Amino acid sequence: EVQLVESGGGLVKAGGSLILSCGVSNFRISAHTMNWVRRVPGGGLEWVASISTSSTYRDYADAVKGRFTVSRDDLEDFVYLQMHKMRVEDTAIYYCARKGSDRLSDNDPFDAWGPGTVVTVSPASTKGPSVFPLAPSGGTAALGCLVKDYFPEPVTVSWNSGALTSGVHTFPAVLQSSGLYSLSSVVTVPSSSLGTQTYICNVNHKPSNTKVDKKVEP
Amino acid sequence: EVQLVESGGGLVKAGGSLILSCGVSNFRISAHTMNWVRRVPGGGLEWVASISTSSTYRDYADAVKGRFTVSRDDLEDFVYLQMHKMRVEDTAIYYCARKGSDRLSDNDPFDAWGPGTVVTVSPASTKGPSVFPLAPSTAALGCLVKDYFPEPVTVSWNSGALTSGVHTFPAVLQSSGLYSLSSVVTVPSSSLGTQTYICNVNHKPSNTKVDKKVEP
Amino acid sequence: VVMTQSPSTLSASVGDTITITCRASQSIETWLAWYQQKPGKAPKLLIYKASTLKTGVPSRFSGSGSGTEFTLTISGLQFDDFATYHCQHYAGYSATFGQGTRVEIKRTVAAPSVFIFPPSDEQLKSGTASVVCLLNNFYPREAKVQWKVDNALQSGNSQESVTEQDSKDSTYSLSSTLTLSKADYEKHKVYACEVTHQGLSSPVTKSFNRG
Amino acid sequence: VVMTQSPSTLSASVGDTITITCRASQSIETWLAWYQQKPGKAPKLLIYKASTLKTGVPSRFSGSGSGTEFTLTISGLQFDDFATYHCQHYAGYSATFGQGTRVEIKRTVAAPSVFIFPPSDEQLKSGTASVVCLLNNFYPREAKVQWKVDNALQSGNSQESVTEQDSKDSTYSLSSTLTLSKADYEKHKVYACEVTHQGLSSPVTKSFNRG
Ligand SMILES: OC[C@H]1O[C@H](O[C@@H]2[C@@H](O[C@@H]3[C@@H](O[C@@H]4[C@H](O)[C@H](O)O[C@H](CO)[C@H]4O)O[C@H](CO)[C@@H](O)[C@@H]3O)O[C@H](CO)[C@@H](O)[C@@H]2O)[C@@H](O)[C@@H](O)[C@@H]1O
Ligand SMILES: OC[C@H]1O[C@H](O[C@@H]2[C@@H](O[C@@H]3[C@@H](O[C@@H]4[C@H](O)[C@H](O)O[C@H](CO)[C@H]4O)O[C@H](CO)[C@@H](O)[C@@H]3O)O[C@H](CO)[C@@H](O)[C@@H]2O)[C@@H](O)[C@@H](O)[C@@H]1O
Repeated sequence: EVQLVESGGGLVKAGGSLILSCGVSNFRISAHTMNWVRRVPGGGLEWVASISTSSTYRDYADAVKGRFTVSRDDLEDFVYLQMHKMRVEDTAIYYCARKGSDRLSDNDPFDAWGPGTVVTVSPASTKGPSVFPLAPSGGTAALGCLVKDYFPEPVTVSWNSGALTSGVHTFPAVLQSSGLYSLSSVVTVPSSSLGTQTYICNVNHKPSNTKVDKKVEP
Repeated sequence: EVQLVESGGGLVKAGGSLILSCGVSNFRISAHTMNWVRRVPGGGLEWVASISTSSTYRDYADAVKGRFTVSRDDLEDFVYLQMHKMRVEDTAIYYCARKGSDRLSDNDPFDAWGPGTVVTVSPASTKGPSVFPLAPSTAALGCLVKDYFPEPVTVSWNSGALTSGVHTFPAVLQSSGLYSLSSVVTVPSSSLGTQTYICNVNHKPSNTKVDKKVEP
Repeated sequence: VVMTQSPSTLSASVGDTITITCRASQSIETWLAWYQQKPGKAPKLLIYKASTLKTGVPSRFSGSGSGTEFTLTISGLQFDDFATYHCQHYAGYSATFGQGTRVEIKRTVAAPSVFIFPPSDEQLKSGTASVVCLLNNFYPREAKVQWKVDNALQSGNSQESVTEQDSKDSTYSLSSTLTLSKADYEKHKVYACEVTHQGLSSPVTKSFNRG
Repeated sequence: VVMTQSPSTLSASVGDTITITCRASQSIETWLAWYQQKPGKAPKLLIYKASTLKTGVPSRFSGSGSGTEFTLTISGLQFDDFATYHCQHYAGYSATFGQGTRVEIKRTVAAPSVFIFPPSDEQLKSGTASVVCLLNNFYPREAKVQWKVDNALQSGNSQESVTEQDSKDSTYSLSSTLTLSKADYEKHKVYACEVTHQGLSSPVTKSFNRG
């Protein structure tokens, strides 16, 4: 039996991009106009995109025109859907469908569908960090700030509003399994100043316009 | 002048799939062999894939052959890289690059590169659920089956003894990328002190079985 | 070209004969197809060219019409036929679908039983609070759940799912989960689930105080 | 065909003349290119056909060699030249790279100052424990950090990042974060970070007891 299989769905943040792919089994796509259709949470189907044989014609729904691209690879039988600048209303199950019939005519219905792949677009395009203190040898003590679970890059960190710059290391961010970034910023100070000097890290995440001042005491 | 731009990177779990795309500016790709290269955390570059003009030849590194597919779309100037059954060592920055020169020859270097897109592969291909009780205050009780991956999860009550009144709900996908569902049952309130209620959660993708008794 | 299906939901019994209409905003001759879809499955082509049955489709399905008015008819509704039906205008390089018709089993209106569940202490130790609201055995399918935390209506922090129509009593059930951090959860006292449904004379609120 | 660069790290000062060698496991004639790459940027083509300088590339870069032995030479190293350099055998439909040579600023060996930070109570309330280990101002760049939880060597639950070479003193710094659930964190007592580095006579262990 003719089969189609989508690949590439998942969780996307608003404004991001995702590319879907479709492979086939037991036929060649070369003679078929190929299509992308989506089922929205409301339950209805929306035609998304169509690419004719030889890529001669490419057509898009108005809701996705300018943001989506459909492509085909006849030699290896693949169809592609690029989705850029994604909106929450792009959330749907996406199917690749073949235009065809027992005998090919100039206008056939969608006679074969893949099982669909779930694409969900979250409204939150940015997320603000949590800031925790890395609280306090001979004369040198180290203190710092853990800037955790933000998105996207970058985050800027200063110490004492810019007064304290010598000995400051702000490390390259790290990407966690949650899809959120995390970094730390440290500074070494004379240990004899831990009881008289106040230390505040100023964390600025401009993608979300978040400013946080955190005092780091022992 | 000549520009390339990748798209589609992100976070994938081991064994999953991700498709990258590459667009260009101020030239057409039709006459150029197009390539995918990756920079691994160690700092070195690894050639990944190559697709010749007219897609006549498609070549892959040994580490990715059988799992990756490269495609081209000359009419709209796009290149694609399908990555399936991904491993942790596929973590890298991925650049598309054209072979070219002032005059095109049979063997030119990579004279134009895109800025790269980050692809990260997590080691955990599956994750087992946590099971919490939905304790009763006709009464209703249940089990919250949270933070598993991937689908599906199966739930029975009392190993199949309790089937009447059971509702196991469609899972929901959270913003964390992990699935969560609930399973409830309604019982006579007068049986809460004599009947034991245990939900049996079976997550075959992780071979997990969990029994949770739900007391008032 | 705009396609409009009617009705959006059709309630019927096994053995009934039913008709779903599809209207085109302008004449499409007979370039119309009907698809069937079960939840979580792919759409299946039932009828094309307005009235031609695809091979394998039972003879109880029949299509008719042309121009701007089309009808799908099921004669002898069987249990396997309860599902969503989609009409589609298809052209050479584009297509447009109607909004879909859900064919469900008819029964009498039934209000839901409402229950609320505070988060378990075991989950609270993890730093996450899931408050769960259950609407049990209601009909018809449409219901509204609103969360109130110290009377502050919530939005964006809840997810819900609905069961398929029950095999025994033909009712639906709904589960809504409100997710909060342990901190935010412990900053408030009254947690309330408010349910609006046809079978209720007024919205029903079920609540608990943290404690 | 295997390409091997030498050395893997090249330490030098501004104004120096330096040579990076690239050896091919078998003859590749002159099908060899040199690329420059700065962190977070794309590679730039410097030299192709073993010795042809790309238009726009300064004449202080020079490529030479053929067969199995190739050299890149920078005469009058400027600050902008500190970066990674890659050799590449390129054929019609494939390519192979060396492992890269990082050209860094030379200085004397310096052992790191090591510090350990338990998770904040504020974060522990959230259900997550991040333990942080800091290696401050060391040289050269190679360092080894091992986490031990009640002497159990850890793997897979830590991530680290390294700063670029400091503009003032030419040292590097490293941060390693061990992440655990609050439950797992409270299942253990001793948390330790063991640092191995050339500038240390023996590994340094910094530890704390949960409490
Ligand atoms: O999406 C439509 C159709 O596509 C697939 O089938 C292909 C389709 O190709 C069409 C065909 O049109 C012909 C030209 O106009 C020619 O000049 O005249 C004849 C006679 O009227 C037309 O049929 O070819 C052109 C390219 O020349 C192409 O652009 C058209 O889409 O139809 C033919 C059979 O008619 C088929 O062999 C092709 O593979 C397929 O998905 C099908 O189910 C779709 O309906
Ligand atoms: O990847 C190498 C090269 O690719 C792009 O440039 C293309 C390349 O095409 C080559 C050309 O081979 C010639 C023909 O087979 C001819 O029949 O015989 C001569 C005998 O010497 C071959 O050189 O064409 C074939 C397709 O038939 C193709 O597979 C070859 O790779 O080179 C030509 C110029 O030589 C160019 O016009 C093509 O576009 C481009 O990326 C380039 O920079 C790469 O180096």
